[PDB]
Amino acid sequence: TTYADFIASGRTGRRNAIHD
Amino acid sequence: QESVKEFLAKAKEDFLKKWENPAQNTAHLDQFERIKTLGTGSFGRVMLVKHMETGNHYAMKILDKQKVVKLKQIEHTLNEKRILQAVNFPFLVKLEFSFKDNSNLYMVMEYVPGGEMFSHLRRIGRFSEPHARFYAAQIVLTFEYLHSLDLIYRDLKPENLLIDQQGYIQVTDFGFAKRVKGRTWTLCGTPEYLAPEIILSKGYNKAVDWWALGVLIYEMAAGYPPFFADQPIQIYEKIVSGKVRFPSHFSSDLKDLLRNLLQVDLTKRFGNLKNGVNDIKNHKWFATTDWIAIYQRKVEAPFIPKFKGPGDTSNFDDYEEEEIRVSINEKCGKEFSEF
Ligand SMILES: CC1(C)CCN(c2ccc(O)c(C(=O)c3ccc(C(=O)N[C@@H]4CCCNC[C@H]4NC(=O)c4ccncc4)cc3)c2)CC1
Repeated sequence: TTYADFIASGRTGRRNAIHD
Repeated sequence: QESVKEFLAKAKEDFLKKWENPAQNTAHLDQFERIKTLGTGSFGRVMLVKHMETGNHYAMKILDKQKVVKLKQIEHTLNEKRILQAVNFPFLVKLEFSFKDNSNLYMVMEYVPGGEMFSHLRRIGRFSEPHARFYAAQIVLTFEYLHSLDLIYRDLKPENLLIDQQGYIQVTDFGFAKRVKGRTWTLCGTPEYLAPEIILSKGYNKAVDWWALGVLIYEMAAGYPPFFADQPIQIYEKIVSGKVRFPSHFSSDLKDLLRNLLQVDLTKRFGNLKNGVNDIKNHKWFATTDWIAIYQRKVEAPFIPKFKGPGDTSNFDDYEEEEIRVSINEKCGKEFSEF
């Protein structure tokens, strides 16, 4: 399921901003 | 509708006066008891503090000047405080004081005790459409306000939306918002929330905030964002592909809104057309939304956080504490003169 895919992604925690 | 125009003109007058003559040095570290870390960032942390003269609690951001200079972020951090001290809107966190010492920059703002939306969303899994809509409406009005001042936020996500005592949102962390009339070019934002024109190294405008609203609404209603993968590079591929799938439980109205917010062609994206924000406000998914009542905070909130009196931090998670160190030598004085 898409939910299962989300958990598998490792990106369920707080996400940081990015830059160059 | 002329009433909106009048309100925005006065709001711009108020903002510009503060923007052009920013307040400086309105408190000192020794006036606050530091209690608990509520969150962290690249150069420091936000702590619950108590103003000792009054007993009032606030949230204080502390930034290490030398760390800011190391990562080459003088301009963004100066701008963050300049914006915070200038804006005034029901869903933007309110700055109370700011100051600096030999080591650090400090911003003392309203303490928003309900915790981060991130917390509540991950705990419940997903929000009902009415619950998501309640929060989305607040962000629509906030972007109408910010965009009228030529401010692109660039970092919408549940992590930055705090829930207050009444269950309404307060937006935080203006750490790379930019005041520009037209376009800008920097790669900035959080991977899952980046519009395709950012990723593709094109010029972009305030329409990136409307793309990000599409991402937020999707995440609130589904419990996971429209584009995710193990690594940012793979997320970016999904975003630029223009392909979004919706859960079976999404309403037809919600799907139609999202297709127009998550529109890859920025010249066709809702919020960026001739009628601007009104294409969103008048969309069928918002038909039950009383926009004036949301602004006035007169709509009953779907979720009212537990609060046990002043200084209660039970809705926040736990972070490793560090005592604030203040050097006997001034660090980076010239660089931060304006703060
Ligand atoms: C990607 C970059 C190149 C450019 C942007 N950078 C940047 C810019 C400005 C900054 O102030 C910083 C920071 O160091 C910084 C330092 C501390 C925090 C911070 O702790 N923020 C918390 C936690 C993060 C998620 N947002 C919620 C926020 N909490 C609150 O603001 C809050 C306010 C009132 N009541 C309760 C909480 C956020 C950012 C970092 C970092 C690097």
